[PDB]
Amino acid sequence: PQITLWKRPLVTIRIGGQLKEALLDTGADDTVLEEMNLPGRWKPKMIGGIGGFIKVRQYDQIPIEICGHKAIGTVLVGPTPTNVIGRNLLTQIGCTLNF
Amino acid sequence: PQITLWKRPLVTIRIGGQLKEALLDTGADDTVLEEMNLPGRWKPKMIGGIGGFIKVRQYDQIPIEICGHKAIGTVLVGPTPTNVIGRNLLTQIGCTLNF
Ligand SMILES: CC(C)CN(C[C@@H](O)[C@H](Cc1ccccc1)NC(=O)O[C@H]1CO[C@H]2OCC[C@H]21)S(=O)(=O)c1ccc(N)cc1
Repeated sequence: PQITLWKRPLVTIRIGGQLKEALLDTGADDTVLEEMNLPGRWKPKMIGGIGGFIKVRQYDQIPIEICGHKAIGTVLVGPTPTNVIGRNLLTQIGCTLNF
Repeated sequence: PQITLWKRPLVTIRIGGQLKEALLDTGADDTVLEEMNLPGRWKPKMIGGIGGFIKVRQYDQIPIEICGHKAIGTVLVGPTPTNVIGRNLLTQIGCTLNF
């Protein structure tokens, strides 16, 4: 799709059979989801955003379907204000910025 | 142009007499720039992201040039780790997401 920016670029994602809304976030290097359960091993990690640093759980090789497009990659889970899809997965789905 | 997301979408902006590098950030509602002593009135605001909130000064109707494109609108100034061009100005320069 082509998505304009007069509204937040929120899209439905499917992850682990669950449907969630997430924000396409070109200013995020990483994909960060709000607290949820995911299977398998994870590693503790820390990440910084505008307001400082948080702890997250880093899960590798997770499938997410983003607006029907398939990705498999790293997903960080922790106290983000909102689910964000970052460039690690935006690149997988062929997302670009155009003007 | 088209900007892929293999690396951060950093572009050149001008505000005035200051040229700075800023992210084209679809996850940012409003543009937030690092500390600068702009002329005119402003209002205090607090904005939130990963890690919590920061305090910023909201300046309105500021002309910025982004990759040679004209924009004018709100600019929040405060101690952000990274300059971001948010949706308020991205729309003005014709920026969409495409996949
Ligand atoms: C978390 C989002 C809903 C909102 N943010 C925009 C977001 O693009 C920031 C923009 C950003 C970028 C760098 C540093 C601070 C903030 N990125 C970010 O937090 O990314 C984190 C996840 O991947 C990592 O890569 C970058 C930092 C990590 S935000 O910076 O907090 C923000 C909030 C309000 C406005 N008006 C402007 C910006």
